[PDB]
Amino acid sequence: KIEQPRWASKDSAAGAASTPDEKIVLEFVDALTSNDAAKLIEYFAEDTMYQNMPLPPAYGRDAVEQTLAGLFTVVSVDAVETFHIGSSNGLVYTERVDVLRALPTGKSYNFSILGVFQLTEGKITGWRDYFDLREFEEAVDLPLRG
Ligand code: NA
Repeated sequence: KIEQPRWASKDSAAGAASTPDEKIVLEFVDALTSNDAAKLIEYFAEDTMYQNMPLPPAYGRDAVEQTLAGLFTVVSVDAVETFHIGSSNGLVYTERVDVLRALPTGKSYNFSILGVFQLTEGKITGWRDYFDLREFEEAVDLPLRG
């Protein structure tokens, strides 16, 4: 169970989302715990992009779907706590924690993430997450390509 950090602001809290794009993005990252690439790909536009910085990016719906599906066969996303959400110039930001459990070891990892999203007509045109990948290699049972 994760605690509220000292620097958490109430003015930008998750429960205070107040634009459509923010409400879509908060819904999306909460759906992460479904662990289901079929459900999740429906949120994306055909011309789109997804990257865990600075690993090789995925461009286009097929590549995004394939990479999501590959993640969910080696790792479970158990929790996603969003501390901040906000938006500006057509972009949306989430300051959050994701909890990943390695399916072959059962070990659990807390990742502190700051993510940026771009939407066109309610659909995801880009999604980049920033975090420390030091434990990411051990946590995902897949060769890092970068
Ligand atoms: Na707000």
